[PDB]
Amino acid sequence: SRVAKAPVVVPAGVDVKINGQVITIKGKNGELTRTLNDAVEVKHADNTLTFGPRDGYADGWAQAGTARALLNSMVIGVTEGFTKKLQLVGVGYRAAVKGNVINLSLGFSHPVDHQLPAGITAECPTQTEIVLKGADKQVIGQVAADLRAYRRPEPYKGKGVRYADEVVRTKEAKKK
Amino acid sequence: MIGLVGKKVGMTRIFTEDGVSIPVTVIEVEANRVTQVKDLANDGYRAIQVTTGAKKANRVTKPEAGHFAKAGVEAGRGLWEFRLAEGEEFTVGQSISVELFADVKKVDVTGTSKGKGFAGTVKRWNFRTQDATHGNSLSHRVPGSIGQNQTPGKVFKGKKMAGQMGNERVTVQSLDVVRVDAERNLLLVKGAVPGATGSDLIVKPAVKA
Amino acid sequence: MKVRASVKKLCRNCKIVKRDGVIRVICSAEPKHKQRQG
Amino acid sequence: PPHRPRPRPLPWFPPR
Amino acid sequence: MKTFTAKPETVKRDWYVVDATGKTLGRLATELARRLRGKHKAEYTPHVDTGDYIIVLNADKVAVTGNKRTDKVYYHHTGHIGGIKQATFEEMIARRPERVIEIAVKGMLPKGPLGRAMFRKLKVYAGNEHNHAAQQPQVLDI
RNA sequence: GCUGAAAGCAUCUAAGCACGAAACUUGCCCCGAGAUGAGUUCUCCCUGACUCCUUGAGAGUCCUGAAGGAACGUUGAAGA
RNA sequence: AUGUCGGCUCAUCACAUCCUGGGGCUGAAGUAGGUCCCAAGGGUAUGGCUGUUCGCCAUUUAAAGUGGUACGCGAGCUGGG
RNA sequence: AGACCGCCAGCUAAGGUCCCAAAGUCAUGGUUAAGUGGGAAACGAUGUGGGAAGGCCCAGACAGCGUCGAGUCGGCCUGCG
Ligand SMILES: [K+]
Ligand SMILES: [K+]
Ligand SMILES: [K+]
Ligand SMILES: [K+]
Ligand SMILES: [K+]
Ligand SMILES: [K+]
Ligand SMILES: [K+]
Ligand SMILES: [Mg+2]
Ligand SMILES: [Mg+2]
Ligand SMILES: [Mg+2]
Ligand SMILES: [Mg+2]
Ligand SMILES: [Mg+2]
Ligand SMILES: [Mg+2]
Ligand SMILES: [Mg+2]
Ligand SMILES: [Mg+2]
Ligand SMILES: [Mg+2]
Ligand SMILES: [Mg+2]
Ligand SMILES: [Mg+2]
Ligand SMILES: [Mg+2]
Ligand SMILES: [Mg+2]
Ligand SMILES: [Mg+2]
Ligand SMILES: [Mg+2]
Ligand SMILES: [Mg+2]
Ligand SMILES: [Zn+2]
Repeated sequence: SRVAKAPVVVPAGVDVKINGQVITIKGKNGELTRTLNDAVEVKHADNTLTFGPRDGYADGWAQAGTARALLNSMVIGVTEGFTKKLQLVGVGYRAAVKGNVINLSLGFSHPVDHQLPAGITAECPTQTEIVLKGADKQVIGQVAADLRAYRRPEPYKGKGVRYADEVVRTKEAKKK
Repeated sequence: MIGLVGKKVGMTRIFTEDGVSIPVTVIEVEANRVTQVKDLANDGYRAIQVTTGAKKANRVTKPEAGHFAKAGVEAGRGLWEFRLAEGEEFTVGQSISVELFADVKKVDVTGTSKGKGFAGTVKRWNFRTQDATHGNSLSHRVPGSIGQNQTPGKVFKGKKMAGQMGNERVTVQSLDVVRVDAERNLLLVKGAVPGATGSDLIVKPAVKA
Repeated sequence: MKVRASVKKLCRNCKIVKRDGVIRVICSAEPKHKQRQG
Repeated sequence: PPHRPRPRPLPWFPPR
Repeated sequence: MKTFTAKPETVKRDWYVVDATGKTLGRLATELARRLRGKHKAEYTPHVDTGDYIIVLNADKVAVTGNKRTDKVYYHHTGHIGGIKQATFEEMIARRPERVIEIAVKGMLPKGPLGRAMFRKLKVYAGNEHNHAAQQPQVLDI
C-alpha cells in the first residue's frame, strides 16, 4: 500500500516495455524482465511507473507493493547495478576468479569451483575477498548465499565465508 | 551401446606371468549379421535385429526364410534385438564382430540359467531345515508356518514356496574382459556366466561401469 | 530448535512468524530462542 | 493358565 | 401399454469432442458421465447404453481448485503385501495425464458390465490431436 | 536460504526463485499385451465350381488342403 | 470344543528409530556426546544358567529397537513347563 | 411411519436434489482457504469477518533515519478457521 503508493521514476537511458503483465527494463548495465502478479495494474504514464490493485483480487495491495519494490530494483539494476562483498576469514582460506568460475580453498580435501550464472561477474581485490557484480538483485543475492553456504561462519573463531557487512556473533568454548 | 550374441563354450583358466590363475568363461562370438534396423518413423524405437550361427535350410520355415532374404543374410539359429544409443548407426546386412569389444573393460552377460526343475524351499530359498532328531515328526525339510492366524487369514503374495527353479533369464553384471581374440572369434570373460555349455549368451558393455 | 505446543516471545528481539502454516519464533540474537509450534 | 486338557483317545465302539 | 425401452440394436450414438483445457476436473467429469450414460436423452434406459461417444482433448491441461494440484493423492494397491502406492495430481499429469480424467469419470459411472461398456465410449487424449476424423465428432462445449 | 510486500521497518512466503536424506519417482535386475484398453514391426500362405433358402456375416454339395501345426519316432545340463 | 506357555520353522505390518541417512539447539574448541526434529530403504549376535518368556552373566556388533499380527505361526514340527 | 389384496396413477414424512443414484450445478446476502467441511483437550499464535468503547493525531502521531507527512496503537466482546 504505502510502498505501492509511491511511483518509481524511470531515469534517462532506461526503456520500459509493458506487454500486459510481462515487463522488460533495458539499460546500459543490462536487460531484465519479469512477469507480475495478475492482481497488479501497472502504468507507464509520464516517465514514471505507478502500481495499484486490479479489482477482483483480495491481495491486490500486497501484490502491488512487491511489484513496486521489484521494478524499483530492476531500474537500479540496469543503471547502477548491485554489488556484494564476501570476506574469507580463516588461515589458508583463499579465492580466485577464473572467468566465470570462483576457485575456493576453504580447508577441504578437494577444490570448490562455483560456476557463476549468466549476468554475474566476480573479482579478487585480495585473496580473502570476492566482489560480485550484476543487474539482478535476486541473482546476486543467491550467488552470494551459495558461496557462503560452502563454509558458513563458525561461532568460535568466525572462520568461513561471510558477507562484508555481517555481524558474526562468536562465543567462548565452555570452561573446564 | 550394442551387444553381441555368442555361445558358452566352457570354462578354463588363464595363468598370468605374475603367477595368478584367472578363471575364464570362453564365449564364442561369431559374426552377428544385422537382419533388420528399427527406427522411430516405422517402429517407434531405434534397434538392430541380429542373427548369428547357421541353420539347415530344411529347418528354416518360409516365413523365417523370407525375413532373412529381405536382409540378404544367411539364416542364423535365432534373432536378437539390441537397442541403439543415439550416436550409433547400422545398416541391414552388416556383420558385427567381437572386435566391437576390443576396448571394453567390463561386460554384462545374459543367459538362461541351468534348470533345477521343481525345487524345495531349502534349495530354492535357502530356508533352514528343522531338527533331524529331537522328536521331529515328518517335518525335516518342510517350510514351517506359511502365515499368521485369522488376521489376515490368507497367505500373502510372493510367499517363498517350493516351485520351478532355474531355467530362466539371468544377467551377471560387470565381468572383466580378459581377452578378445578376433581371429578365433573368442571373448574370454573372468568368472562364471549363466547356462550350460553350448547355451546362447548375450554380451553387452557393462551398464554400471 | 525447540518444538512445543506453546510457542511464545521469550525476549523483545523474538519475532513470531507463520511460515507454510506453522507458527515459528525467530531470534537473531539468541538461537536458543528458535521455536516451532508442533 | 491352560484352558483345555491335552487331547486324549476315545474307547472303541462297534462301528457301522 | 408398457413403458418404452431403448433397444441396443436401434439406439443412435453420436460422436462429440470436448476440450478439457482449463475445465475443472470434477465439473467436466459429471457432464461426461451424464452423456456416456445417456441421461441427457429421453430414451434413457437404465439397462441399455444409450450414451454418446466422447473425445476429450488436452487432458493434460485440466484444472483443479485449492491446493489439489499438489495435495490431491491417488492411491492404489498392487495386491502384494505392503504394496500401497501413491501419486499426487501433479505426478499423474506428468506421467499419464489421460488417467486423471479417466479415473474421475470411471468413479462417476455405474459399477458392473454396463458401466464398463459405457466407459469404453470415452476417448481421452493428452494433446490437441485425435485420429477420429472418420467418425466426424461434433464440438461439445461443457 | 534469496528476493519480497501485506506492515515506509523487519520478515524463507503471501507473488516469485534456490538448495535439501538410505524415505518417494526413476536409474539396475526379472516377469509382463487375458494391457479384453487383447498394442507394434518384419516375413510367409491361400486368387475353384455350383445349388438352394424364411436373403445374409445364411445353408449345402463337389473340387481343393496352402503357409504352418500337430501326431508319431530318436531324444536333451528341459522336465512330476 | 475357538488346543493353551516356551522353543523351532516361516514371517508380515506400525513407527513412539536400535544402527545406518538428513537436520536445529547445545552448559557444541576438537574428538566424543546431550537433546529435539525429519526419516521405516535395508540391517538389527553367539553362548553359559533356567521349561522358561524375561533376566543375570561371558564374549561380540554399526546396531544387538519397541510394539501389532488369536500375547502371529501345533489340519507346519516340538512337548521341557 | 404402523404392511387386508391389486394398479406401469397422484400428494407428502424423515431425509434429500453435481455423478454413482430419484430430485435445484435453484435464488438472494454473508462466512471459510483449512479439503476446515469429512475425529479430540488444556494451551499457543500480527489467520480472517463482525461489534462496542478508549489512548494518541496536520500545535505533525506510529515505523525508519531535530528530520519524513495520515490514520495509527493495545486491550474487550464475538463468527469462521
Ligand atoms: K496382443
Ligand atoms: K515382529
Ligand atoms: K527403516
Ligand atoms: K488363542
Ligand atoms: K486350524
Ligand atoms: K501335520
Ligand atoms: K476433508
Ligand atoms: Mg534340469
Ligand atoms: Mg538350524
Ligand atoms: Mg507320531
Ligand atoms: Mg523323520
Ligand atoms: Mg477378508
Ligand atoms: Mg449400486
Ligand atoms: Mg548403503
Ligand atoms: Mg517419527
Ligand atoms: Mg529408492
Ligand atoms: Mg500365540
Ligand atoms: Mg501333528
Ligand atoms: Mg494352526
Ligand atoms: Mg411432489
Ligand atoms: Mg439424478
Ligand atoms: Mg447456484
Ligand atoms: Mg477432515
Ligand atoms: Zn529472543
